Amino acid sequence: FVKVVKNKAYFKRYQVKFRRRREGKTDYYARKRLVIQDKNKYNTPKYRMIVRVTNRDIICQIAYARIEGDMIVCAAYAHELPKYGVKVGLTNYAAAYCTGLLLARRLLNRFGMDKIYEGQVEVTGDEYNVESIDGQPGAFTCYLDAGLARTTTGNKVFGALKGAVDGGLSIPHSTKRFPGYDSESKEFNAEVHRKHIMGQNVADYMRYLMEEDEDAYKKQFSQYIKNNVTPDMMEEMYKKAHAAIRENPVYEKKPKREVKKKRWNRPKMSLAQKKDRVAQKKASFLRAQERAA
Amino acid sequence: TNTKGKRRGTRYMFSRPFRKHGVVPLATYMRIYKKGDIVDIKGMGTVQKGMPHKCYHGKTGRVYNVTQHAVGIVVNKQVKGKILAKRINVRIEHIKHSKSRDSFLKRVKENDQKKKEAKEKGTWVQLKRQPAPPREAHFVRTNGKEPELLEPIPYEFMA
RNA sequence: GCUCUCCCACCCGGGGGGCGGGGCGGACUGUCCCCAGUGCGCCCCGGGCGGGUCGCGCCGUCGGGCCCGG
RNA sequence: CAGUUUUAUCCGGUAAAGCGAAUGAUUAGAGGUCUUGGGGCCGAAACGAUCUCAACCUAUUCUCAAACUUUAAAUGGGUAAGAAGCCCGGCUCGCUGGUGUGGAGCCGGGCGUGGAAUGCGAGUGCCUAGUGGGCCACUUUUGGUAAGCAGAACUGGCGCUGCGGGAUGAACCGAACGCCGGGUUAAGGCGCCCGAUGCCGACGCUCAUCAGACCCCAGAAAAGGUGUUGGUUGAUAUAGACAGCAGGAUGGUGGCCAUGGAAGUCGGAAUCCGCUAAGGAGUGUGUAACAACUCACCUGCCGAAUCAACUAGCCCUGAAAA
RNA sequence: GGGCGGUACACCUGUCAAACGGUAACGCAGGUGUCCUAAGGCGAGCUCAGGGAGGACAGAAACCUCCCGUGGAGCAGAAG
RNA sequence: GUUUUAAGCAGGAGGUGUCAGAAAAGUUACCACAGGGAUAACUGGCUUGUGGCGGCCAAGCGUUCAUAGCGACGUCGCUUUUUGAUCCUUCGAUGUCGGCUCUUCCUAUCAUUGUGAAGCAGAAUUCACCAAGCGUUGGAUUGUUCACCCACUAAUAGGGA
RNA sequence: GUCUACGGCCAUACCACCCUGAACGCGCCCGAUCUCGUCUGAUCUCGGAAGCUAAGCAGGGUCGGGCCUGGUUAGUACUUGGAUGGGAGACCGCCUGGGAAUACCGGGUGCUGUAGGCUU
RNA sequence: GUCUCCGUAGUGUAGGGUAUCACGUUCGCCUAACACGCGAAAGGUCCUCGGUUCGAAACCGGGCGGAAACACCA
Ligand SMILES: CN(CC[C@H](N)CC(=O)N[C@H]1C=C[C@H](n2ccc(N)nc2=O)O[C@@H]1C(=O)O)C(=N)N
Ligand SMILES: [Mg+2]
Ligand SMILES: [Mg+2]
Ligand SMILES: [Mg+2]
Ligand SMILES: [Mg+2]
Ligand SMILES: [Mg+2]
Ligand SMILES: [Mg+2]
Ligand SMILES: [Mg+2]
Ligand SMILES: [Mg+2]
Ligand SMILES: [Mg+2]
Ligand SMILES: [Mg+2]
Ligand SMILES: [Mg+2]
Ligand SMILES: [Mg+2]
Ligand SMILES: [Mg+2]
Ligand SMILES: [Mg+2]
Ligand SMILES: [Mg+2]
Ligand SMILES: [Mg+2]
Ligand SMILES: [Mg+2]
Ligand SMILES: [Mg+2]
Ligand SMILES: [Mg+2]
Ligand SMILES: [Mg+2]
Ligand SMILES: [Mg+2]
Ligand SMILES: [Mg+2]
Repeated sequence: FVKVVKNKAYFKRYQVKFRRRREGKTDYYARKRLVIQDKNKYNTPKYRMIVRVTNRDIICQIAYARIEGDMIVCAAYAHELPKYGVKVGLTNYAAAYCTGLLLARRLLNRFGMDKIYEGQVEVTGDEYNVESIDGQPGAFTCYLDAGLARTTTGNKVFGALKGAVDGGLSIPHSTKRFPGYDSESKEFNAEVHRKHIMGQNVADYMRYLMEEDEDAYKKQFSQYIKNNVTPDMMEEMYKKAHAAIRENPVYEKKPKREVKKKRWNRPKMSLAQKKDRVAQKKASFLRAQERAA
Repeated sequence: TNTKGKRRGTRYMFSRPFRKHGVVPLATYMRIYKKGDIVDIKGMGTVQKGMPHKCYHGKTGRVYNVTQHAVGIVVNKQVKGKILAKRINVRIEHIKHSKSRDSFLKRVKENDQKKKEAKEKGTWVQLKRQPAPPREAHFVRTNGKEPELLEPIPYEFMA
């Protein structure tokens, strides 16, 4: 026989936390550093670069911050890839670098800095910190904002980082957590990173799964083989991402057929019905009471 | 002979209001503060860096300086008879705007609206604020019944 | 415009009721339901309350307009 | 410009209040399973059963707080109330930057119904005497049993200053001063000292063998009284009631078991209804007991009362100095 | 009154303080003349006291596991 | 003019706890001067806790019976003959303990005068009222105020100026 | 009507028990070659897609607690100024003006100022 | 004038998980009986109530009792 600890005097002295911490999507101690602008700047916005990982999808957005809630300028989803010809393994490191490139030259095709500030065309793996150009309008910068994903050594977020940088954005970084870093002697290779970019570690399953057993090649490759993709088609697309289909970056949001405006959620039971229910229950309990006994 | 510490007699003053503890909300910071604006000062116990001395909690002044994380400010104080004009350097948490100037900046505009209009009309529209005058003679209609006679209650010991 | 009580009807003049009554859609809960209670949307009719404003005629000033005007 | 007010605005944790809200203190019962024990208790054992005292849980209840608080006044503390403002062009920048972005500073032009109320001439700049032993009251307040004691906050006074009144008086109440005529008043006062009621003054309470008589102030109580004047609640009024010049109270029994002898007149669970305007095994005297008597409760003759309780007003006791 | 006895002789924390600030007495309850290469400076990761239900020797209290768990723990010392 | 040394300018350290910072143990009854009622020892003042005195209430004691006489736990007052508290007046001086002698005064009355109640039969004794005109002693020991003891007596009551 | 990043004091948004959930979505779920880590491939990291409505999810429900606002308590408590107003004193009345808080009884249970994809 | 110890079988008395000595005193051991010497008894509100505790008499006060102390300088 113990004391109930959720009393009235537990609910009176109980200040709730913030809504995004109750729904645990965020961090305010990691935001307060990233989002404020120094007061001698006077309404000069501070661009951050959101990267979100979902279990079937990748999201890459750009946004500064205001008092009315932080405001998007340019979004880049990862299921707009099968326009271009990558249909399977939609969320690997390769599409994490392809999306950050689609974001990069989307923004450059919304500001008017396409031909200037190209970035990298080839795919090598080394540092390409993009320097600004004298006389011309200056470079573009945006600070990263990963969030709640431990940035250890080999994350898919950084592939989107290397994509937007090689696209032309000027993001500060250092090659210490990229696939190819030796944690005992501190050097860095490029080809291990380019073996990890194009899809060769994904490919090697065309042996360890194609030889040793054949039953598991159909237990977990059931959409490559349905879309008729062999393990040698690890191929370039980036000239298609570069050329001209950011004149529809937004895909031209599709028109909206007129909806019936029908409802799928039962509305709130009113007052003058909740005052009527307990008269039914009191008369039913008294007419099923006095009759019986 | 009391002491002369930094935070004498501030048990209830730097304390947080009831059920408002915790994290400083993020629309306190990203508001903009120019030079010339009028600012009241309220202390706070969370961020200990850059507190004001306890004798400014409530005063109101204007800005002369803006820094990386702080603004300078000019206030007035009364020391043993005279009045000193002194200046401090306060971090952002301990600071709000004052809305005292705003109903004047709403009445400068309303007056210049009431002046640009109807001047070309040759009209003479009243501009000065005039205090609440003595109220007008007015009729009271008692349709039908009579006023209700009151009665002072006889005493009884309530307790 | 909003819509309580004199009173109105379901029910025993009153309480309960009221904004009532009529037609249609959908939703609702205890009871076997009938029930009836509610209740939103759409439409019609009845009923009083509440002043604004537009207006009317009549009564009401040892009234007001150089104490209007002939 | 202001020892002030109004209209807008923020700040504060005091008096009050509150424990069915936290932090601490605390009284009494109520339902439960034992959550555990010390003993009854049947028991070769029990939370089996136990009286439970008891703590334990839940809803309730009695009181509290300078170093405890959810709420939260009154007075009170800063700011703002237009030309030192607004609004249009434009320039420079080596800091800030996606973008002449972002700011700041500059040359120019345009706009006066003076933008709440009331009152008043203001601004700065030199040299410098005296002082640094302080006191009282209204409220607010800490130590102390208390002090014409000690110690702080707000305003005002004596000190520095007299004048009419308080019989007299450094501070209280009126009022602040050049020398003088006339008038009127303030706090106070008008039987005489002593200017003024030598009013046909108005309405009532009060008798002391210690009456009593005007802010600070010079003295006094708890409790008492059929001394009196008002008041309050119910219970007896042509319901002869409320005192008494009044007609009388026991045939069963002479109670039961009782006192040696007691019949009511002595002891005991008891205490009734039966012609009963009247039961009491007597309120009582008497007698060795009764006999003989009266009475609680009841029956005769006349023209308006009782019980407590406010100390409710004055008066008295309470109340002893050189 | 001096003396013997104390430190109100430099500092800080609550209270007296009369709701800004300031404010006294040999007025209260208390403490200091230091300690630390980490108990300083960054970053990742975790969440405490107490309470329940269980589990070999295990008991009032060793360790493990599950649930509730707005600070009831801790932050070198006095207290906020 | 050259080399050694010293003096120079700048920054830390060597400490003053009476902590805005002197280098410092006692006594005078053989004592001296400058001053103070801003500051003690007497009296007097305002106060009355302690001391002394008197009330109300009524559980019990009292062979029985609360209140003839007494009164528990509780509570309201006066007195300045005890000690304390304070520091207002006097330190260019108010002559400071006791006793002898000598007048007067108060009453909270020990005895005497006149009267009430008793657990008052008489004799004795306790209790209270009006009441201070009249009395209230002789001696041993101690510096004594205070105490203690022997006798007588009507009684050997208490104090102020 | 949903996903991403938010705003304000962050409760009208919390907690407890129930229930229905169309399509796109979010998620539990399938696994351990790839220098990601652990005593442990559960957590963290990666490569995935056969299969399905409990899910801080989403919406409604409780004569719910809790919270948010309104009446009562109350012109009560308190209080700035003043009086030769009582009273032995304690403290209480008056004029002048300001003026609260619980218990108790009622109503509400997320707006979304928000930008990008989406019941379309 | 009040602060410092400490109270415990009949006597006096040793000391966070039991109430302990020495003597007082009943029965039993060696002996030739005697003394000395020895072993088992009774004996406890560890001053009277409330809290710390899983368990306190030894921890905490409030309190009643006794004893031993102190009051200096006209
Ligand atoms: C010091 N003496 C005393 C004689 C002095 N010279 C003079 C004298 O009378 N002195 C004494 C006088 C007063 C002083 N005293 C006494 C009590 C008191 N409460 N306060 C004082 O000041 O005490 C002194 C004391 O004797 O010691 C001797 N050498 N005897
Ligand atoms: Mg208080
Ligand atoms: Mg004095
Ligand atoms: Mg004084
Ligand atoms: Mg004067
Ligand atoms: Mg003067
Ligand atoms: Mg006089
Ligand atoms: Mg006055
Ligand atoms: Mg006179
Ligand atoms: Mg104040
Ligand atoms: Mg530490
Ligand atoms: Mg000598
Ligand atoms: Mg000599
Ligand atoms: Mg003196
Ligand atoms: Mg004297
Ligand atoms: Mg006394
Ligand atoms: Mg008797
Ligand atoms: Mg003299
Ligand atoms: Mg002389
Ligand atoms: Mg007498
Ligand atoms: Mg929605
Ligand atoms: Mg369909
Ligand atoms: Mg509720």
